[PDB]
Amino acid sequence: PEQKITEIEDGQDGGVTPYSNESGLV
Amino acid sequence: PKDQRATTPYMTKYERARILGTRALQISMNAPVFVDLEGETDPLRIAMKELAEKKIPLVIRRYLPDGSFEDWSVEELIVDL
Amino acid sequence: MDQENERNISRLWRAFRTVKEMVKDRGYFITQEEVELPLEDFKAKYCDSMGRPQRKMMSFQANPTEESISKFPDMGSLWVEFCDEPSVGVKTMKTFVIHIQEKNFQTGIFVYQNNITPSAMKLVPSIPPATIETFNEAALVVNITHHELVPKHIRLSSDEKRELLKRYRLKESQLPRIQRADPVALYLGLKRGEVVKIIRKSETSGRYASYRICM
DNA sequence: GCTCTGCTCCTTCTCCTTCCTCTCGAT
DNA sequence: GGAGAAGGAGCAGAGC
RNA sequence: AUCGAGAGG
Repeated sequence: PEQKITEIEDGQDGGVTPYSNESGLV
Repeated sequence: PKDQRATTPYMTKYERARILGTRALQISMNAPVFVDLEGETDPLRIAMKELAEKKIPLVIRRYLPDGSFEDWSVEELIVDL
Repeated sequence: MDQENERNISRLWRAFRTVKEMVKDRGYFITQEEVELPLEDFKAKYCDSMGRPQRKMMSFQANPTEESISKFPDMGSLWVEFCDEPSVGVKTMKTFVIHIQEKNFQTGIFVYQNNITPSAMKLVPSIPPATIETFNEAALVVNITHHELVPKHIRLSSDEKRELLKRYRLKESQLPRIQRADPVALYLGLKRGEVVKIIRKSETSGRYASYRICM
């Protein structure tokens, strides 16, 4: 949401897999 | 399926325990906290505050005996207990 | 017991009654007064004037009720007969088998007087699709389904079975099992793959339904 | 009628194990 | 110690 | 390193 701290910059480009612990701190 | 989820709408003590544990871990790994740290430094206590405010960004995949599953979000689940 | 010692006849009478109850429970048109036949009436109707239970006369035909048919469309007619000869030999077994073949009965029940030889036992399942069930008069003296420890067993239809397995995401092998040789399974005449709904009274809830599949 | 072809009805055999902890004193 | 598994043995029936 | 013995709970 407006809480930018909840959004991962890498995730924006598909660099983070939200359902994988391999990505880590999602 | 999205609808017709037959499992409870309440969060179980096992789900709660792991949610707090995994979130507290992230917090201890210096992950961003989504609630105000009102003098809170203990990852677990911090996580419990987020739980109370339903700010914990997680989804519980409930596996059913036959291999199928129902996805429930933390916000959807009723944190009674 | 002796003809004088009618106890033997009354044991036969009991068995007769329990057969009527069994056949009734199987879904065949048996009336309540048909089941509730008095000993003296049993004697009057079946027992020879010399005090000799005319066992041959105890045979009868049963016909599935309309309701039973609507639930089990393929349910055919039933022939019930008691063996006149103490020890069942193939010469009498075949005779019984022939009767079914000639009359085209879907199933038949053959009751042992005392015992049966293997020469007959091997014949009992030799006429598919017809099924022959057998019981011993001694075993039939008391209907075990009235015992306090025995709960109501309901034979489910193939549609009810299908819906059950679908509903609980079950495979046939994941149901609780009952052996086809189980007294009750024999009473119901369960065939491998049939599922029985069992309704029990409990202490944690009023009653509890449980399903069990015939092996 | 009499051995025969099956049994099923017995007797006569092989197999296994709270937890956990401490020390010494031998090879 | 009390199973269970493998084996010898002793009779109802049954075909020639 | 095994092996037995003595104990404790």
